[PDB]
Amino acid sequence: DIQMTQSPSSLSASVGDRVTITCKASQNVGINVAWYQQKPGKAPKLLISSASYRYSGVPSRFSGSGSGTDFTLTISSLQPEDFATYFCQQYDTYPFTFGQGTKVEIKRTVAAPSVFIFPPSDEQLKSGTASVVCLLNNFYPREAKVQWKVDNALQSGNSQESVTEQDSKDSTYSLSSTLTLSKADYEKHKVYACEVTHQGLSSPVTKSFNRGE
Amino acid sequence: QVQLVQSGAEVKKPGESVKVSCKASGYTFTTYYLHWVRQAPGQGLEWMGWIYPGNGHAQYNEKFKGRVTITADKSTSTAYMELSSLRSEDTAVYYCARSWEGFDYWGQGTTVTVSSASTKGPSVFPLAPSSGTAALGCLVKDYFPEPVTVSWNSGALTSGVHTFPAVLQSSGLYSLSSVVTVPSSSLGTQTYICNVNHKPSNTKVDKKVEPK
Ligand SMILES: [Zn+2]
Ligand SMILES: [Zn+2]
Repeated sequence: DIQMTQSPSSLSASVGDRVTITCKASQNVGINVAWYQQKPGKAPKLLISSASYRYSGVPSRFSGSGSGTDFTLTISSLQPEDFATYFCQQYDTYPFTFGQGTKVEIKRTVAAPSVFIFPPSDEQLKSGTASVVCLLNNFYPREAKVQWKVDNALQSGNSQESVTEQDSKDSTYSLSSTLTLSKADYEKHKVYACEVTHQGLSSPVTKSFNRGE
Repeated sequence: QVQLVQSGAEVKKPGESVKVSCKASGYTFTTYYLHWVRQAPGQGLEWMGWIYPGNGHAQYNEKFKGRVTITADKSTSTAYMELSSLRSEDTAVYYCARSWEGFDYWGQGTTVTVSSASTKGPSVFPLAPSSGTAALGCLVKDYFPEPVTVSWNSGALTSGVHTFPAVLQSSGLYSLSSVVTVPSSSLGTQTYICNVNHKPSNTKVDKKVEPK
């Protein structure tokens, strides 16, 4: 099918900034392109169609341009309500296809995370599993490296991260990284550590515990 | 006022079918195409097909290999999408959307989960504050299907609360943590209880989280 590739995949901006998002179609689609805005939990909202025509009511700060394969959405002066994910779509030929989205997030000053570690509860251990939770609280920017070490050995493949949406009040992120092990594997080791690298930290921060202490 | 209202969340086993409705109002149903589009991570937004309710003509994305049937009842201004031979990869939010030039009005979405997993309520484990800010939480582990709701102190505590999105485990069950930061000084005097509801399993859990 016709692949629609947006650039960049995300960008950080401030209120008042001019924002440009590009969309490249893998084959010519004329001017049969639409742009949408989507906010978490909600359906996409139509902004532009026929490449350059604003949909009913859409403010004039939004503009679309292009034909053929190269399309551009410009937001001339970003407003608070404009932080969202934006998608292009072609409807020139079948199947209709959408871009992967470009998230426009809120720029703010760098904020280092506070880091907390939680050993498995005795309650959980009673049930035969062991989850170790590392929490990164209220940091910015989003990019953060969180590595698990067990007895000082770097882990792969046995942890999962989850992140919040940018905070309504301070525009930061928070993040959990959870190491999940069988009780049997958990009890074979002593030292559990999560190491956090972030632009706001002059060197990586480690939080650790000794099993059972 | 143009309004598209879809039916509620569905949970299916592989091989089953699902049928989602889209009740249209506020415009002449027979004069606009009505499409179905789904959204999931890793494939993103994917167009499925349309119906033109004026004559019942429908066209489908060939990638679904005939698994999609879209129908419309012009007497009730309602459209339906039935997807058969479901697989786990069909897990997504499904939308109906009206077209003019682009998709101008959308339904609210319908979550469809396809899994071999069986309904299971969560285990709720404390994330005890240890040792001027303390973090504590609850690990809400091994439930199916989504969603759960989590509150703190029956909704009295909202500041500093982060309830993370669930992650699907290799087991086919979901897990998440909900955390809150509070003053360390408050740990000796203020009680912290997470309230967890999982309607599909008729679960209501309250877990007191205390220092150790
Ligand atoms: Zn070891
Ligand atoms: Zn926080």
